[PDB]
Amino acid sequence: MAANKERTFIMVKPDGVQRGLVGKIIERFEQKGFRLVALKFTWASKELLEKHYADLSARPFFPGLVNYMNSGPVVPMVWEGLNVVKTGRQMLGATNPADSKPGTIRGDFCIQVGRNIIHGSDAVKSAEKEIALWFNEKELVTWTPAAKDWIYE
Amino acid sequence: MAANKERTFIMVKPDGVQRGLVGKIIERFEQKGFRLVALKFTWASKELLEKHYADLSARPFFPGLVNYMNSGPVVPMVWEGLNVVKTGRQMLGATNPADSKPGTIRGDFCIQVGRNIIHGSDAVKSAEKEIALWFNEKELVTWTPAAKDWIYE
Amino acid sequence: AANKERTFIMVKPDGVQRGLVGKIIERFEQKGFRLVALKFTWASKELLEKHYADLSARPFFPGLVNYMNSGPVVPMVWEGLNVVKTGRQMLGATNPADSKPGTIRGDFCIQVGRNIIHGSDAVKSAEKEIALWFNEKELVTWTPAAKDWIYE
Amino acid sequence: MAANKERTFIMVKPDGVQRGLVGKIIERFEQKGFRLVALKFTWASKELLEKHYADLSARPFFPGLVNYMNSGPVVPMVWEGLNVVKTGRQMLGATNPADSKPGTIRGDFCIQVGRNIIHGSDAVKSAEKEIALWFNEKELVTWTPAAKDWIYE
Amino acid sequence: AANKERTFIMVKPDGVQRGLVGKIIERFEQKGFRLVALKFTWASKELLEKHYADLSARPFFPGLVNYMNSGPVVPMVWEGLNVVKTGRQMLGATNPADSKPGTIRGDFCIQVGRNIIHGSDAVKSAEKEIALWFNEKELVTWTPAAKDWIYE
Amino acid sequence: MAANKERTFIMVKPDGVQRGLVGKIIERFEQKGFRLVALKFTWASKELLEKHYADLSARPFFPGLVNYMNSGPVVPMVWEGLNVVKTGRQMLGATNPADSKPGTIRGDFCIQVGRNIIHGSDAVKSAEKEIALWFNEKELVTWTPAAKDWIYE
Repeated sequence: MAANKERTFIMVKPDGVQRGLVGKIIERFEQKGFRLVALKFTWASKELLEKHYADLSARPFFPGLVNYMNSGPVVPMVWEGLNVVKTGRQMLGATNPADSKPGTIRGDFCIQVGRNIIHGSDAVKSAEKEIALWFNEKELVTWTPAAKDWIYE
Repeated sequence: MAANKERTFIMVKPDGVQRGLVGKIIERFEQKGFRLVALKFTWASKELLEKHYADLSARPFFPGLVNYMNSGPVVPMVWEGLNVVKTGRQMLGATNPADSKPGTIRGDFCIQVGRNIIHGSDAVKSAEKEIALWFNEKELVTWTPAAKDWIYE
Repeated sequence: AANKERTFIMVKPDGVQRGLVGKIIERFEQKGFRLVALKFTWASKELLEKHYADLSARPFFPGLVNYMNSGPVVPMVWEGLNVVKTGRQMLGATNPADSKPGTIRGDFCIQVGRNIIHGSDAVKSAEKEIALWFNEKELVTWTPAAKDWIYE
Repeated sequence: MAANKERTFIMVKPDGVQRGLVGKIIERFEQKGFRLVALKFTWASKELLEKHYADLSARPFFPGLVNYMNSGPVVPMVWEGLNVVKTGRQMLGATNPADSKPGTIRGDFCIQVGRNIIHGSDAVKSAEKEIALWFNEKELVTWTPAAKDWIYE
Repeated sequence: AANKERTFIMVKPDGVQRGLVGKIIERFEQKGFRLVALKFTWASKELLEKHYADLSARPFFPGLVNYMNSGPVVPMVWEGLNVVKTGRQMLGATNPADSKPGTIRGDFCIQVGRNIIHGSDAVKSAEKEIALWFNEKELVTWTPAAKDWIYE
Repeated sequence: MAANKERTFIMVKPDGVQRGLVGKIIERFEQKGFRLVALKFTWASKELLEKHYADLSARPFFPGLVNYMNSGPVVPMVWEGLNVVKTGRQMLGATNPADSKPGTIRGDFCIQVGRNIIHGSDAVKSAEKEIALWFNEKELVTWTPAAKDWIYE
């Protein structure tokens, strides 16, 4: 419940892996002061993707979206810190890269919304759901950064 | 006329060359996913510069502008991609660097509007004219990036 | 004189601890701003109370002074056109949660009491801060080779 | 057996995670052209560590080494490519950072051998063993980078 | 004249494809070397056979020519003290497996037939290469503001 | 006399300042894990410079050297850590930048030996003398990095 212990789900999409952006994305979160909680590299099954995108099941683009997200591997992650959900979204930039400003991940590194390299949870509740979908609890690491008292009041 | 095949004219100005920013500027376009079409290094004639800046010929300190832009070599370039004209301008930042936001090229690397290191076309129509002014069609390279299908849907 | 405006920028104890001194300096150098003064020091509470005198009516004032006295800092002076206002823009909003990506605070820190860097908020406060942290002898005058490519 | 499909085990050690080097290390391998095969974030058990370091079981420093490696989380990874084992070791630099040259991971980012931020397999056979210790086969991802034919003859 | 030595450096098709043009240019700029000529072009096999004439006795010559004709390249000329020899050192060993971290090839590529960049191996071959790829009209003469801080 | 508390003198020379390398140089020391102890920006007197370069007073072009080092401001620094004198020199690279390897400071950023951007002490004994020459003891800051126990065993 503690503000500083909020968690979000960030995922490098197949285009982000293909284009060599995994390290650069992780570095953005590390240098900011956010704390890694979970990390893996996986080819997501259509089953998992259909759960992740379940709200979109009736949309005409849904099958193509699932097929695309199943067309190469992804890097799911969990990050922890104060307002990491909303601040994470800020760091990512607008969902449509056209509107993402320079300095943001999407603003610096991609062009078109269907190839927008990265996903971040849009709310605390959706983050909790996404974390539970993509990770089991034993994959979530609890640790204490040496720099903690220089990052947080 | 294909949206993804739009081209813009980007030029490193004499101060950008002098201050060692050519590579950094090209890198920003490459990492974004835009496609290089043309590139050269040249000392622009006053004649060419007067055509490029024709819109300013009846405004203050035109001979001064032309003389300054003829005082050192420049790096004219052509870049291709979806909305590259508008997005290019966004990447450059506001023309006056005090208004340019951090993260942008002008925002990060210069200070004063008459020493603002870079130019980008302001519209599709002016891009077509600028490209034709600074390059011959034989200098425009046709090629296909390996990563194309991870940049564009 | 316009191009000779100066501002006070200081890396805070958390900026030093988290290894951001060079990165911060690099941001001002690459922009075209000119270094005028630089040092590394543990600031006394007496000095810090003067530095933050404008905030003395605020509940967080003693905590700010105590915190800023908990590790060393890197006071600096930078010179150039509109460097106070532009400096503030480069630093980003005082509260990092509101600072945009691309700014120093937006890229490198999270919470306002650990916001890594200070910059003067106006020409007048810059003049005050520069005089507080430095002797005139420590302010170096010189001219960058690139000056005519930065200013007309 | 194919030369280009050789794999090695690279692990960010607890000090490397603590000091915010995970993204930077991954970026070194991505930018080189090597291909990510597996990635995770974990607190290694003493059981696993005693298997990883089994050859050292009789050494007087063994218990302290295991305790230290169990004192914070690590980032185990697998990378694929031509001579990735030996070239990986080259990229890491000498095991003792004192002897690691600038440009290498250890040369750029650490000081003392007991806090030397990273591990890489020292031979193809030891890599195969380490990969099997730290990962299961289902965690190893097979995929094809768009850039493959620009990285390999 | 010593400080006016020139070498030919070219980003190969794999360097262009993998988005390394700016990074390569930046390495020479930050070193203090001076850009003299730059372009982007698809090279003909006729040109490439002349460029690689020294290697015509080798079994890999036709494959090298064909490969170098498979995508566009970025030919360049750089100027400065011992730029041919120092350029080669910056590029790293021709075979990337032998190129050390810190060099262009050591940092950015893996296999010798995909080794991203070419640099002249001697003053004489540089003179030949510069004349092959550029007209004298394309070689720009100018003087960097920082010159006196790079050379005495 | 503690090994880990060794200190060296590092100075950005006038060309390093002029060419905008101060931050980059400091960053290389920070990222390595060395500890900043002292830092200033000053225009060095000929008197001070003659003491610093006393060993060269009977060698060619001494007045020229002194005049050049008095032609622009410098950034004197003190850094602390295990074998920081020797490792510092390794990080700087060979004194003549043509011999300095890529990855080193001189290797990456300069060309000619009399314009070689940086100085580092050549031994523990010369460091002690240089530190005492350029700084007062009151300017040497005592502090403890949060990451110390992840840098040193």
